[PDB]
Amino acid sequence: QGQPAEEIFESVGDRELRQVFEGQNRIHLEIKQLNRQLDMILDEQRRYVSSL
Amino acid sequence: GKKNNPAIVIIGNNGQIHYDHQNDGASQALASCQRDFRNKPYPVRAKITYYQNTLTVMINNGFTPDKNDYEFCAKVENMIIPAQGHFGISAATGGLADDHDVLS
Repeated sequence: QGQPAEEIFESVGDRELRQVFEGQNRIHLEIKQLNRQLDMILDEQRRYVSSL
Repeated sequence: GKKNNPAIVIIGNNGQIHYDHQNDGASQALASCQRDFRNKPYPVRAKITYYQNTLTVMINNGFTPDKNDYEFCAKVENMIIPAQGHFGISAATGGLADDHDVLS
């Protein structure tokens, strides 16, 4: 299989901002949930306005 | 090789299931949540909740200093365990190196 040594090496400052970048990914899924939650709200009342 | 890891794997064994680590125990995996838990600014906190025979896992990410910011990722129901048993913690380090440090 073999294992390269590039995987081991890191700079701490970059790894910290990598965690920050990983922290931004939470907001993405939060936005994605918010969009789909807004999308389903718009569609159901569109049926509800027409049904009314 | 399935990019599941880092992940938290719930496996309940009666003593007859061999844990194969080559698939990282995905075959005998009762439940799992694919979440990174290494290299966090704050220590990672987890909530393990066996209650009414369901085993609920709630995790604090360690990206916040809040202790109670627990988030559900996976669980099982109708879980069977020896009601008399020993709680234990264990960690392994392979060729690649981690420091597994448990604060509380």
